[PDB]
Amino acid sequence: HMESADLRALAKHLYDSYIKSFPLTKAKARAILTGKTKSPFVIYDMNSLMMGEDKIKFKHITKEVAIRIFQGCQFRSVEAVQEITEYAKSIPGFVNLDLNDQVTLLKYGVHEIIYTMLASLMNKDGVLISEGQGFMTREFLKSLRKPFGDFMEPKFEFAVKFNALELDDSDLAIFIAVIILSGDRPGLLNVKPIEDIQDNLLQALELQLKLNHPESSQLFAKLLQKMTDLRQIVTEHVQLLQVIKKTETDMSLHPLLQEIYK
Amino acid sequence: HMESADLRALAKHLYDSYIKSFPLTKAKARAILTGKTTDKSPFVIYDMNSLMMGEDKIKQSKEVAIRIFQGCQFRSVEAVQEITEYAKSIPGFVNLDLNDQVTLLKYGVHEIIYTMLASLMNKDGVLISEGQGFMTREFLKSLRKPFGDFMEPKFEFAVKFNALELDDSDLAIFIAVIILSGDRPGLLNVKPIEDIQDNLLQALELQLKLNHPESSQLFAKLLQKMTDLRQIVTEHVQLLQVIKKTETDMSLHPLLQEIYKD
Ligand SMILES: O=C(O)c1ccc(-c2nn(C(=O)c3c(Cl)cccc3C(F)(F)F)c3cc(C(F)(F)F)ccc23)c(OCc2ccccc2)c1
Repeated sequence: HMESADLRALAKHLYDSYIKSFPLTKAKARAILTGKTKSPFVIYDMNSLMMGEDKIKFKHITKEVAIRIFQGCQFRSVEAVQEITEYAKSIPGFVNLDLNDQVTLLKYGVHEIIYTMLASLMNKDGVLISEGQGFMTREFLKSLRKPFGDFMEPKFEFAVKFNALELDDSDLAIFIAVIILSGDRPGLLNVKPIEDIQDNLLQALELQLKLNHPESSQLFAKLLQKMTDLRQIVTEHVQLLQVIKKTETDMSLHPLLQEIYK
Repeated sequence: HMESADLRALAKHLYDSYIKSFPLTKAKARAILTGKTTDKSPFVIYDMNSLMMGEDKIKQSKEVAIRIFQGCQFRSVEAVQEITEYAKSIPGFVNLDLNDQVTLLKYGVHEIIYTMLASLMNKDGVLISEGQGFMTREFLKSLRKPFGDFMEPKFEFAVKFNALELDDSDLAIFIAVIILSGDRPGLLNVKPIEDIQDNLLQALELQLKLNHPESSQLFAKLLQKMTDLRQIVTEHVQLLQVIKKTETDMSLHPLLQEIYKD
């Protein structure tokens, strides 16, 4: 199918583009979370939230507290969609696909990639925000009232499990490419070139994981099994939104904002 | 890690046990479905009267949709028994903590039933009663109330899964990999399960490479199918819950009830 030297070139191409498209890499996030430092501002309760938006002026959390935080997560997710969209254009073959197929792959893939990349910003105690300048504790997020408290905790539970695989940025760049090129998205017009690119990406990922994690047996297989966890959590997430949308009335934004966050 | 000769021994062990445990193999099912044989032709059920004739040829005071649905429960209980018997042959399974053995079976039997049901399916229907009968997809879809849509997601999965062109020797290892899943909820000792799955995954990877050398990345594509299995299981549980809250004429088998609790 492909020669070993071309797989390394494909892997290197993707790593370089992943560094340019995403501002906060996993490598940089890990330096912040471990204490291998400029200490980030910590949000662990209501009062520290107030000071953080005064001193750092977080653009997501600029109503009621639980709602503002929820809406802030939505604001950042929309920013991330544009970053993933730009990275997708760098995947060899992607821009040559039918234009409707490109849109379909991005529409159905962004939720899985956001959760994946969110794990890079998380440990068991909290999550980095605003390109790593702030840190919101898991306990503060989990203690939000009514449905918002239980909306936040599944992300951590997944992230803790995913991070135990100890992937680095060069591994993640290929993994994310593999997610985008999923030939089973509904409504695809020409599945064949999509699965051909994914076959290339899978070959590159398998060789990457063997060279970069030679002691970690069947890591390739284990990473692929996590695509089940992602799909399952994305479906749960959708059901959580519907329940919020059908119950919370204090959630109306400016109609232009509602449109941006469709 | 394992030596290549030990992986072939494990594949042969597993295929041998699969033949002993499951009386209706994919090889036998395909010979019946393909035809060109006068001694293995099934009786075809496509409407009420042919169902009437079927109980005379194949082999009561109830409704048809119920009768058929109850038939699927009875065969499901038999399948759980066959799958339980196969699992005991998987090296290391019976040595696990007793509660984990129960847990792996509780969550694994459905994913395996849907996998193996695909062997009995084509795009037009499914073999029944040890291959003596064949019930058309259209007839199943036309059953009333909630029962009409009970089978159709299974057909949808089978058409895609069957396009992988697996044979029984491949399926034997794949089924073993499903059972030894270390991410089942409530497992007590995840590590000894994952060590066994690591071995089974290595055996599956080498099996697929030798038996389908031209089918690039079949290993990865097959692992991506565990995502489709998980989702069909979830839909099915929700169909039963709706059935249980309306149909009282239906008792489930205690073995089935226990698997679905939680
Ligand atoms: O920088 C980034 O790459 C980034 C990426 C994502 C997110 C993020 N998305 N998100 C979702 O719920 C989600 C997902 Cl997981 C997927 C799709 C849609 C949404 C939704 F619904 F938001 F639209 C979160 C939930 C939590 C938690 F559950 F732990 F609290 C934490 C973070 C996220 C992100 O958070 C930045 C942020 C967090 C809190 C306040 C202000 C900003 C950064």
